[PDB]
Amino acid sequence: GAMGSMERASLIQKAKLAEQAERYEDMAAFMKGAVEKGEELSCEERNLLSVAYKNVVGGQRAAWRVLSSIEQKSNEEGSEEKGPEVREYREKVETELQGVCDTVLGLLDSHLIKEAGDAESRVFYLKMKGDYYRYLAEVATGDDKKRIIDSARSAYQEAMDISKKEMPPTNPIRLGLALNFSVFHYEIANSPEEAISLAKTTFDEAMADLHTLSEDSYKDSTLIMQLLRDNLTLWT
Amino acid sequence: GAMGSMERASLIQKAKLAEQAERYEDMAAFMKGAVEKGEELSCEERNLLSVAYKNVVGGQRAAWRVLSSIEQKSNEEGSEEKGPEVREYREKVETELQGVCDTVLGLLDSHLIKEAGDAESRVFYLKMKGDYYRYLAEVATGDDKKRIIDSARSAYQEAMDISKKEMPPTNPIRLGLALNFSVFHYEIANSPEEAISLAKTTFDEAMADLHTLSEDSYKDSTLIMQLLRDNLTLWT
Amino acid sequence: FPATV
Amino acid sequence: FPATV
Ligand SMILES: CC(C)(Oc1ccc(Cl)c(F)c1)C(=O)Nc1cccc(-c2csc(C(=N)N)c2)c1
Ligand SMILES: CC(C)(Oc1ccc(Cl)c(F)c1)C(=O)Nc1cccc(-c2csc(C(=N)N)c2)c1
Ligand SMILES: [Mg+2]
Ligand SMILES: [Mg+2]
Ligand SMILES: [Mg+2]
Ligand SMILES: [Mg+2]
Ligand SMILES: [Mg+2]
Ligand SMILES: [Mg+2]
Repeated sequence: GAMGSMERASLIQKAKLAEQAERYEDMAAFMKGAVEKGEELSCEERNLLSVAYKNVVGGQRAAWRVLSSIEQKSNEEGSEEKGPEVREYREKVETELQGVCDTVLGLLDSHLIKEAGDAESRVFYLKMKGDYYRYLAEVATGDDKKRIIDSARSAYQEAMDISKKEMPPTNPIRLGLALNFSVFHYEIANSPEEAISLAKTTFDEAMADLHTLSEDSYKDSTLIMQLLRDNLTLWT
Repeated sequence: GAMGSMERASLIQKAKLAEQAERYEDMAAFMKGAVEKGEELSCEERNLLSVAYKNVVGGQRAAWRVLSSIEQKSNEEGSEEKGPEVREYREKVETELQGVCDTVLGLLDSHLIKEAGDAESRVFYLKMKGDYYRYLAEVATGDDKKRIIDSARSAYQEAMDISKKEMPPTNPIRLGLALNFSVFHYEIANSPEEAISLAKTTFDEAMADLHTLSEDSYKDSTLIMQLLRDNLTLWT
Repeated sequence: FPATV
Repeated sequence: FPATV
């Protein structure tokens, strides 16, 4: 709401400035305001939105992992009772992380996904939906954990189905979707074999399509292919 | 005020956790709450306060410099008018930076400095006062700029006078004060000769006192001495 | 951790 | 920039 008085173009301009200044919280707030203008986002604008929130939530995830590790050690036998503070602060960071994920999911649901008809936009947003449900799953422990995991899976699966029908195997969005869905299988769904199979098949099918690409497209696709290979090396 | 219900010891504990998680805004908020309990701060607590706010304001300063550079380039002849957005966003970051500096200066004035009687606490807080007025001076342009610069100078000078009377020349607080006051001379007060003279005399007087120190104290003092040398190399 | 984009 | 602590 606080961006309601700022022009759409000004919000986009300031998001780019915020990125240059490494002010990712500001960047995300500007892009949220841009989305809330109600118009569809161009390719560049979609990537500004994703970069901003990925940086914000990435920092929260890193902090949550540090605090969770300290909390785990505090609860091993022989450790000294140091009070509720570690749990409280881990919970504070966790709640803020969940709030960011809920905000992103809310933008996707109101109304980016429903207006996205082209494969490049729709797959991009469904990948985001899977990613932010995955981040919620990383911290989930309650009655709803299985439903959170299934929400991530469902969004990734719809994105996968569209990407395989509508994009070449080297399309970087298709590749990044596969990379992340493979990580979902390995880290969230306790399915390392599915993770490895998906990464391998994605890599091999992309390899076979590189011959169709310009030098610049080749650079983009091979960059993500190397991430798939990096994960395969980690996992095998 | 929002930390008013949390125990002092819990705020300190959470400041340390926030540091481990690289959550410096949280760290600063916890330490502000600790200061507002009204008790004096121990040596460790003073350093938690300073680390937290130094990291917060350091990030703001880096962002302000990026944006100011973009703004300067936008106003060179031949550049394209891109509207008020760069100025507006630089001003937004500037106002937030000023707010943080005002908060720190407010904690020092209410009431850390007036209760600080030992040299190690009083010099530390007066150095902080000089540093945060220096950060205000970096962005100042108005009727009050000269008074802001003089406020920094005055705080640094009182700290210097106490440090020379009450601390050995190798004391790391005395050394860091001299380092920063020398930077004030070079970057704020347009006094490079004073900056160089202060850094050199500080370094040489510390060198001559190293023989009195344990191995651990020697490590602490020589670390700051190397920063003085680094600045001298940059400036000569 | 594994790579994601 | 020069070093400060
Ligand atoms: C290399 C990387 C991480 O590959 C990806 C591969 C797949 C997915 Cl799904 C993804 F999200 C990323 C990437 O960012 N590629 C990319 C593609 C198109 C546009 C932009 C862009 C426009 S503007 C902008 C900015 N940062 N100001 C960045 C960036
Ligand atoms: C190396 C460095 C930057 O030297 C300085 C020299 C002079 C000044 Cl005036 C200064 F501010 C720093 C420093 O930090 N020294 C130091 C000294 C005493 C205590 C602590 C400490 C206790 S706890 C803690 C934490 N980070 N959790 C840090 C740290
Ligand atoms: Mg308009
Ligand atoms: Mg919780
Ligand atoms: Mg399959
Ligand atoms: Mg109490
Ligand atoms: Mg201003
Ligand atoms: Mg002198």
